[PDB]
Amino acid sequence: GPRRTRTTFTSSQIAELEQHFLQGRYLTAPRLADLSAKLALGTAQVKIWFKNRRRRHKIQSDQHKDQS
DNA sequence: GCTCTAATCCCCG
DNA sequence: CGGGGATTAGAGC
Repeated sequence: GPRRTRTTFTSSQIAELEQHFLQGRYLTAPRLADLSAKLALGTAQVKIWFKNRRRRHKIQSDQHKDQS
């Protein structure tokens, strides 16, 4: 990683990220360009957030597995 | 340095 | 090409 954490989030980036996510729950170039302009963050951080969001979701649900 | 955890390097499909 | 499993490495305490 030659220079990780070239960015640091806040509640305002999570507020954008989540509200433009709702309109396209998977990334593409257009989803990623549009969020990059609005958050005022690189297109690489948008990917890295969508990825981190799925991991946080499915981690917390696996810790709450059930059975029948 | 431990801790927080978003970011990093290889794989899945 | 992004999801993403498992681990690395910078921001904060």
